[PDB]
Amino acid sequence: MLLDEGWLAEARRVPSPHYDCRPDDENPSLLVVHNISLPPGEFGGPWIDALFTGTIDPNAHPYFAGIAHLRVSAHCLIRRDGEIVQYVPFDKRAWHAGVSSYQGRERCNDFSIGIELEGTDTLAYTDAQYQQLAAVTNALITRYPAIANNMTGHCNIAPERKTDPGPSFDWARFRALVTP
Ligand SMILES: [Zn+2]
Repeated sequence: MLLDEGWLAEARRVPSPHYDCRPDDENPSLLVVHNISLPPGEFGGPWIDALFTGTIDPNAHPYFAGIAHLRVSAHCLIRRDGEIVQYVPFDKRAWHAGVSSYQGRERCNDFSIGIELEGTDTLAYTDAQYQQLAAVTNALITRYPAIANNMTGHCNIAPERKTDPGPSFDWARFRALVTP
């Protein structure tokens, strides 16, 4: 599917304040796969959208207090039913990696795009999510050729800090649907 001025043509647009420029206005070359669930283990709620736009209610759930002090964001979320939500245009810097490193290069926010799958490290992701993530990645690949050769997990760039997307993420099934 197509890209429209840095946005997904087939995604809900949820413009977050949480973003800034990529240095040198560099084109992103890496894809970083994440997972997220709020509160942990639960799906469907409004909390992901809120955390990413800086408006989560610290008090809504015991878990949220901690993350309110956070200022994070991703480019896209793909929900359990496959719904795609976008928060940042791809040309811009979302705040999804944190302290990280790929192939010698730190600060992966700089040169990566970050896509989250609603889910956990130990729960299976859905058929919709596999199809949708593939769609999106094929899109990016058309735009940024280099991403074909650079696709990783948050756990792979922040080892012993992050575990997402976990053993649950079937890299076999995912590559298969990519660069068709
Ligand atoms: Zn992550």
